[PDB]
Amino acid sequence: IQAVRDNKLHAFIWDSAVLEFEASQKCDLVTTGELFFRSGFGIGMRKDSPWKQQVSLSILKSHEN
Amino acid sequence: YIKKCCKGFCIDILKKISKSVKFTYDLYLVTNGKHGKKINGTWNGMIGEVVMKRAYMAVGSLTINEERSEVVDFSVPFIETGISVMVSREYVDQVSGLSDKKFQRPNDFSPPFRFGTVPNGSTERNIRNNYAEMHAYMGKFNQRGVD
Repeated sequence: IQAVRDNKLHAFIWDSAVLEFEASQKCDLVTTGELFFRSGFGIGMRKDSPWKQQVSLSILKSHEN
Repeated sequence: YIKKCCKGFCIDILKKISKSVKFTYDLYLVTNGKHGKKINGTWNGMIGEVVMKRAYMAVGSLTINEERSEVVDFSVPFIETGISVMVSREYVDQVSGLSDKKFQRPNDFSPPFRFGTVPNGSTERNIRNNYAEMHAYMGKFNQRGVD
């Protein structure tokens, strides 16, 4: 982000989502319009956890609510 | 009990899918409903089928709702899905928002906004889940058929 706003280089590869977040706060950078590797956020999940179904359907409500 | 050929994006995803996966594909077609929705005691559709294990491997892609989530073991998203509505032809009209009264009570509003889904509309059930005001406006807005 530093050298980006500094424009010491052509463009900056980053999370295009997070790019939209940064372009939101500061528009001094023009992000591309391309589409690649679009997934989403995450949380720590290791093997068996009540967060398996709890977090799964929990997300189902998250978008659902 | 008659064979009829198939195609489509998700179908191809199955082609390469089972291909690398190495799982011999038996492709059938469905009769009742679209995907499925709890009818009275169970899903009204292929959700019930694979749920009844009428399909050990479920086919098709429709984003699983929380109901469809808790239904049974579900696949991962193949692509991002979502709700929407067609807009004829700037623009900037809409109504107000998804569950907003301009959509939810559009007949109550001066200009009517009538848009909806077909019988047991999946996105409509989501609305039926989300907000029933438009589900009443669906009385004015009830869709039938796709094209």
